[PDB]
Amino acid sequence: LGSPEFMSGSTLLKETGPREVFCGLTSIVWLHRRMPDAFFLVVGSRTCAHLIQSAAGVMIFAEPRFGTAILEERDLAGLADAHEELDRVVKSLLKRRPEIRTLFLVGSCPSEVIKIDLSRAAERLSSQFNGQVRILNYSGSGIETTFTQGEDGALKALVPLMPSSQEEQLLLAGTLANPVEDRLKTIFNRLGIQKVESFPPRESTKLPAIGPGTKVLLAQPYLTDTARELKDRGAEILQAPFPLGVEGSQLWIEAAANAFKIKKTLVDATLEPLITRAHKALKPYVEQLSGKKLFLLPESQLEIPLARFLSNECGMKLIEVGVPYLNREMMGPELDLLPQNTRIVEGQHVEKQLDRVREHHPDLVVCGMGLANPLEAEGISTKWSIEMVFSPIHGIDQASDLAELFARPLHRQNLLN
Amino acid sequence: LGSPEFMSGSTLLKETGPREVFCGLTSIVWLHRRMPDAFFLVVGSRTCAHLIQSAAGVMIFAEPRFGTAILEERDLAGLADAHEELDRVVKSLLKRRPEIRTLFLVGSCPSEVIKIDLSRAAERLSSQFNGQVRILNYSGSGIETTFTQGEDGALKALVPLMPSSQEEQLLLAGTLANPVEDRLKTIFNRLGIQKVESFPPRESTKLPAIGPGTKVLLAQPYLTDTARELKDRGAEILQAPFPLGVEGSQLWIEAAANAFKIKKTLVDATLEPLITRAHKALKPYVEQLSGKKLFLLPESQLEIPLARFLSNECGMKLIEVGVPYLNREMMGPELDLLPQNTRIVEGQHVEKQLDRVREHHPDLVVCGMGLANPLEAEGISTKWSIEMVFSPIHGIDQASDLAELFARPLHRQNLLN
Amino acid sequence: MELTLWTYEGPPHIGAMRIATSMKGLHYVLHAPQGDTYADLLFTMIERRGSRPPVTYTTFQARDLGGDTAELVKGHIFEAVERFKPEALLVGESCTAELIQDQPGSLAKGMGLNIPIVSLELPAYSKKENWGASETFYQLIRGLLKEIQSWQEEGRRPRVNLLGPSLLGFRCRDDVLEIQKILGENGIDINVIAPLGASPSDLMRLPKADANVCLYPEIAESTCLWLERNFKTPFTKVVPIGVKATQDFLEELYELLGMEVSNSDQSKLPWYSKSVDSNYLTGKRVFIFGDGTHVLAAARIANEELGFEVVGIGTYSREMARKVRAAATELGLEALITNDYLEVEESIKECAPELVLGTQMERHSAKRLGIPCAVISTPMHVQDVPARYSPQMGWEGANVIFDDWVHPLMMGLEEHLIGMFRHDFEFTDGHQSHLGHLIHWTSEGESELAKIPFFVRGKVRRNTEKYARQAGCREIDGETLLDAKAHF
Amino acid sequence: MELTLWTYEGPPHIGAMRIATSMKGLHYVLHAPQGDTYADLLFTMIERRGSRPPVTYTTFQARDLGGDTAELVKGHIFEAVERFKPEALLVGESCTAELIQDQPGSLAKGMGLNIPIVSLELPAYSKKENWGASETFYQLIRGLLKEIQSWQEEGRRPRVNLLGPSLLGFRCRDDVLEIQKILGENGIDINVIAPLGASPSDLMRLPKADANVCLYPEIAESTCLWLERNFKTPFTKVVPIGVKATQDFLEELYELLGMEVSNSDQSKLPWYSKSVDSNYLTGKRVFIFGDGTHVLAAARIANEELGFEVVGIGTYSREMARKVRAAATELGLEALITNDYLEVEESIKECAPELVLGTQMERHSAKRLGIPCAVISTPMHVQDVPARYSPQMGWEGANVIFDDWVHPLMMGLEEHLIGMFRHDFEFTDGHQSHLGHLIHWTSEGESELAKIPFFVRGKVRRNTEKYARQAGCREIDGETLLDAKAHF
Ligand code: PMR
Ligand code: PMR
Ligand code: SF4
Ligand code: SF4
Ligand SMILES: [K+]
Ligand SMILES: [K+]
Repeated sequence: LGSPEFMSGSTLLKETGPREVFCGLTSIVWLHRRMPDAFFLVVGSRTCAHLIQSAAGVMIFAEPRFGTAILEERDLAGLADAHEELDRVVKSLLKRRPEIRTLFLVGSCPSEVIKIDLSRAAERLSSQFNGQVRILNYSGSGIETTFTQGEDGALKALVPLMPSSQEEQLLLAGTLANPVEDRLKTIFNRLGIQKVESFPPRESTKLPAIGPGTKVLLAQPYLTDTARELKDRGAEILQAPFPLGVEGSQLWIEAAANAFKIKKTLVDATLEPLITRAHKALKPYVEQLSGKKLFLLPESQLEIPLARFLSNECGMKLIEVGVPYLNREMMGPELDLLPQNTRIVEGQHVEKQLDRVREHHPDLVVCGMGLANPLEAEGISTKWSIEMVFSPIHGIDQASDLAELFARPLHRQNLLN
Repeated sequence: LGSPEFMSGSTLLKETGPREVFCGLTSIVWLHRRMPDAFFLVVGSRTCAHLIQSAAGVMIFAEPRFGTAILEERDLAGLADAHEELDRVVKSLLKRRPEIRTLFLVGSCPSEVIKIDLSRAAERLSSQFNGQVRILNYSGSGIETTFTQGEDGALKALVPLMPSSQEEQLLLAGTLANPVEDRLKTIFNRLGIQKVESFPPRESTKLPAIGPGTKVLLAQPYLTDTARELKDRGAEILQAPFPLGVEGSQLWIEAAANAFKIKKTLVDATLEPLITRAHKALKPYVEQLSGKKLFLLPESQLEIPLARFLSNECGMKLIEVGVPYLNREMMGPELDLLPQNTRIVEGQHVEKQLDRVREHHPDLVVCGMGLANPLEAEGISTKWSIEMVFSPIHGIDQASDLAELFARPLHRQNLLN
Repeated sequence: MELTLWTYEGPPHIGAMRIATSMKGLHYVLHAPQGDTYADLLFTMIERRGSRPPVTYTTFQARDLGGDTAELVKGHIFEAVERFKPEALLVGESCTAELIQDQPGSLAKGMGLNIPIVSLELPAYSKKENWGASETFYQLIRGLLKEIQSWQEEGRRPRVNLLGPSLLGFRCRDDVLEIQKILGENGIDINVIAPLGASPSDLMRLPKADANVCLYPEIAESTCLWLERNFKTPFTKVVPIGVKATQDFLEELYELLGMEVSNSDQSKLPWYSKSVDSNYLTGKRVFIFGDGTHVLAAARIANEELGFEVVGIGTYSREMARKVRAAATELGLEALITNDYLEVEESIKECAPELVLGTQMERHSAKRLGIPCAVISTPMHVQDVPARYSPQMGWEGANVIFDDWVHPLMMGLEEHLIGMFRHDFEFTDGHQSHLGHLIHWTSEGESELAKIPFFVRGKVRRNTEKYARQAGCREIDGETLLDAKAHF
Repeated sequence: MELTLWTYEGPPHIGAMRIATSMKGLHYVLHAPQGDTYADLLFTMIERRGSRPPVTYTTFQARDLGGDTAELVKGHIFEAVERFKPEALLVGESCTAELIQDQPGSLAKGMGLNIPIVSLELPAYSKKENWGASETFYQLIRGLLKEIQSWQEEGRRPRVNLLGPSLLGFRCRDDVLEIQKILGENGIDINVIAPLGASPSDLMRLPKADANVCLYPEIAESTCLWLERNFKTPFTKVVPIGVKATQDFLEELYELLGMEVSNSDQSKLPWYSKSVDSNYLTGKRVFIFGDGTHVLAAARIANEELGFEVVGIGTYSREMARKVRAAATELGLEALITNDYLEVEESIKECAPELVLGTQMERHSAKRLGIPCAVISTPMHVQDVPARYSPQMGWEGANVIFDDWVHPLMMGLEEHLIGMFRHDFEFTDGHQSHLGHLIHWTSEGESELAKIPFFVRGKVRRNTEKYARQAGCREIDGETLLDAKAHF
């Protein structure tokens, strides 16, 4: 921990040391299901291969959806041409899965350290097919990306393939659950916004068009590069907090309505029943969560909006809000909503951070699954952090469900004892 | 054992005493699958109910295919009208399974002892619907029927419902496996017999017509009453051995060809390739089975044809051939094929019969599952008798499969030791 | 008459046969028609035993009804005693024999046999299997012992009888092993295990125990009560299925024996259920059914040890009714007391649970309704008489219970992914890959209903319709479904 | 490069981590990039452990590559030793760290630490997990003991070491328990169990044993060989998985100890497999795959104890290749030695077995091919680390094996009924209700092919096409299918 900085009444610290997070390769676990017509081929080692199947291999696959081109000794010794090897591997893969429409060559620590030019390989491979299979590249390496940053890489790679258009369009960027996607679209249509599309899409071949006149709402806080690339193609990136809970979702929706100049009386008549019902639904969880001390370890960059929601709407007390990365301009609107004197730590020293957890003994510690069960054995209740990336947590109507995710382990603690 | 009788060089004995066989109710286990559009409602006790589900309840049923109307104290005390009760029960059953096309009221020991007139109930119920559900009756009681005799009851009940016609027709009576049914039909069509139908059918509503000009081949040895009833409606009951193995199947097929006056050169040109291939297929099983001493306990009335096949075609030595019932006129052709001096026992004293098994110590004892495992523990190899009723054993082409059923437990004995 | 698609219990003579076969040196002459010998297969196939049941059936036919069926049973009694030479003889009737009333039991006592004779009076048209077994077990012991603190003074370890376990009982083979193991580690010896493994001679030693352990009340409660009245032997009433239940059972038995002082972590269930991969188990809706003992046990486990929400509960054991009703009341439910399979199926359908913990018969209704199921009680079939060690009782029993009751449920990651993405070509709605297998609703209303992730969709549809009725709502739409959710 | 949809083993450092975590008092400094800490979840989630692995990762980022990554690992070595104070220290690299070559191991030995230091040289691009674990286990013991008959004379019970068991090993938790139990009943004590549960101090006691028991050769064969060369300690080579194998193992160990004289019925598998409901198991076609030890074990069980016909066999353990080839030769097969999942899938597809006995990865191919599957070996996931007692070894292990390997198969009555009647509305082709879930062929030829009852239809189609090629046959018809059957 170094000298503190101060922004929006809140404290920003930075810590260096041992980290316990996922590399960006793990983005495949959710991305392969958002876009089933895509395949994710990692170029790396057996470690990378082992990572993905230790994650997703608990499920049984009739058809493979991901894989690893494992670097061999000859590759490292430069005795085999990397580009010839990639071509041969991609060749025999499309034999086993001839229905692949989009192939992602995902960079790893090994491929990025020795700098295999996967991007050019992707270009050349795309050329050799071009009517059938699109081949793209993004890095999911641990040395470069943390967890959800992998999605930022994947979406950024799709951006150049988005059709060019100057049409009216509200673009929702970031992985949404299917029913959440449909719900937000329905609401947006009630406001008079007829063109609402999602990025990423459900099919890799059907990318939304982009250009000037496209307003972009960022549903996920980890789309730094994707947002920048969307802006480079003419789209306007709306600034707003993230659609978590009533407060965040309301302002997020208002941002788009303001940009489309929708009359305030209409957006109020539309959002009012949703908000009132949400406040009603939230009550039993607030009862469970109010006054509870919360401590979040860095994982996904969801920690700041989650902390904002759990304190403002559920009445939890924040001990420490850890993030693996902090885009201050992007978290701007979110930092303004946070309660005063919030302690935010960018980076991590897991051992020292653990000491801070142990000395405080929080009511609920949001942490990874490398620390969850060990903390439980120490009599410290946890909420495994990964769940929020795999749950329908966005929108006014999902506020109570989001709160339930944190109320659940506390509730279970009571039931069992 | 009383004084012996002598027929076709073979010895016929009769034994009285404790029996170990199934009652005719057990016919439901195979009949409900031969005719899926039929339901089998037993009128009896909890014992009858327990019997059927202990048999078929190892399988999981989304939709019930059988059941029991369990007699209550009020029924026995005559305080409730049996006919009103039956009507109410059948009513609420057709509520749960409204797709039933044919309902079998199956008589049991309790219903037959106190003589509930199920037959009239079946008639009256049939009247009250008559466009939708057919309701019939047969007895499966232990006091009256043994095992496969239940099918004889069921088929006899369908006979009056068979359409009346004087058309050319070869009727195959008795449960055949679907592929066996199709195979025999294909062969019969090669001989020039264009009209070949099966009784029972695959759908209870689609019964074959009957009358003069109908030649009936009996595929099963336990259709004494059904054959008699078929004859009462004008059909000719062909006499022949039963289509087990090459010998039995050949003569069985020849019987129909002779009745239809098919030229012998045609039936020879058709059966020759089938017979030659069968002799080839039988060889490894004959090697396993030749010289082995066989002992069959009464179960199904299949024992005589099985013994005939296993001795004549597989070279087994017969110690004792037990049958629960012996229709001598019907087994006539079969008794002529049996090797001289075959010891056939009608009826049973299970304890004394067990002593005869133990004193001989046969290589293979065909017995029920109440004796199978206990005999195995005594170091006596068994072949569970029920299997032949649930296997495709009929026809020239199924000879090797039939032999395999008896070679299998002996083969396993070797593999395990 | 009573329409019965599936019967939860057999007739009472099966219970009698279960006693005779579980024991040694006890033969059973059963007056019954030809065909009732199917019962042998319960022991030779389901229990997979390498010996014939000690049962002699008279197996009368229709032709015998025109003759002397009474002489028929007398001959079989002679033969059975001569051939098998048992320590004691059970004589009884089947349902059909009960009609012709040959009084075979009293007949046996007038035949000059010099061994104890138990004449069984089992009403096949009023009572069932478990009552039959309990009655038989009771009469045999009452007959053997009728004519007829300390361990501290003797300087020996406390010794208890294990009463209840039997063939065709649920996992009795291993429950006995587990409990015997646990008692020995607690310094408590075993005196007599009965009926399973006991001879009539062993039953004579029953008063020699310091306390009676009633593992299966459906079979042995009447006996423990009789032993208490006549020999002052106290008996445990806590059945040790579940971690907490095993602890209570240990504390109870210690009191009856007068000892002082069972730790929780001796089972692995507490940690497994506490671990984070069990977080999503919280509030999963479960229906429970079976015999009284196993239902009561399962109820506490589901509610206090696993974190499930019990949404339905019942038993077919009418003798256990008041206890199941008390347990149901604590759970805020009304107990379903019935032997009617169609009523059970209906109750499951109505509360639409995510998991059914029932008998072999509940697999039928769960299959039709597409609900994950697990067997916790008889009636059972061969799958539930496994080769491996499979107790339900004690520390290890709770381990088996955790694995088996969680197994049918969709696993964590897959369940989350199906809630997120519904448009897959392989991982579709209701798919569970770990099993290795490939008044008016508006169009707007059903769309929000399809959003609901499968197994909980049933309750959602019910609650929304209940909500719509509970208000002035007509039809249903996407908003009223969200209204119903916030309402409950 | 090597296309890898599924990897049968992890990189070698996972094997090293398995040793350090299975042990106590042994820490592990791993030079690795940020993100490799996923390995912790193998122990906290799959093994469900309530403690962090004794592993300190340097977790370097891209920004660190512009700096002193060597100083980075030196700092973490200092911190780890100071904070955790272990008896001994493992120092090694991950695949990525192996590229930058910071020599962290030799660095550790130059930092003035006063505890034993094992410098791990694991080639992540040439070797895999099991080699990693075996190498780590070997170097640690070689390092600890380098500087350095009787039981009859001492008047004590023979004592053996159990070498091999580890976390992320297959059912090691219960295999150890079962074998330890069996040895004690045979009058044989346990000296040191390693690596699982052992400290570096315990490893010092390894020469004190009368014999070494090598339960998992993939992990402990190199060590037993080293212990034999240096301390004259003999070691068993028969792995006791299966009834016959356990018997041979007992006879072998007795010889090495010099004892005299294990009965077969101590397991229930022999009776269950001998009983009549196992008759139809004879000749069921099975494919076998996994690590060397479990494949060899499964092969004998399937062939000599269950009566299956092994139609395919292979391993990913290349160090076990010659033994799997010898076993395959006895079975009249060619062994598939590969780590290529696509090759395994292809081999299964080609021989079309009725049952697959493989790893977690074989479930993938069995699902796609619709073949009943069971896991017999790592790689595994959480389902195969159950709460209940689940050994594969010894008498009870064979019991578990019988239940689990027979379970995926369609049951007797249902299989017979589907061969008889194919026109049902519920019990259709390929349906298994006990799982509770609802060159040119002529038109004449395929009709006879559909007659074939499912799971054996695959082999029938192959054999008929092979038959048609083997002769002058063109097309295929109903008769040539029957000809092919009689031909084979
Ligand atoms: C690569 C290491 C690893 C291991 C050993 C597990 C085990 C495991 N992961 Mg998983 N998991 C790993 C990785 C990941 N998981 C991930 C996600 C995930 C979810 C949503 C879930 C889950 C689960 C598990 C579980 C519990 C078993 C299960 O229900 O799947 C194990 C053992 C499961 C759970 O209950 O977590 C608490 C669940 O809901 N994992 C992700 C997201 C990219 C990664 C990288
Ligand atoms: C009613 C008593 C009873 C019991 C306890 C069993 C158990 C059993 N019956 Mg079944 N079976 C019973 C009755 C019947 N069985 C019958 C048929 C049958 C067949 C074809 C088969 C079978 C089987 C069984 C089995 C073995 C488990 C199984 O695979 O189903 C048990 C425990 C099974 C087997 O392997 O038998 C050796 C098999 O192929 N039964 C029939 C024919 C009408 C009856 C009445
Ligand atoms: S990309 Fe890097 S951090 Fe991720 S699995 Fe591969 S080596 Fe490990
Ligand atoms: S019909 Fe008779 S023999 Fe059959 S189960 Fe009923 S009482 Fe028993
Ligand atoms: K009743
Ligand atoms: K390889």
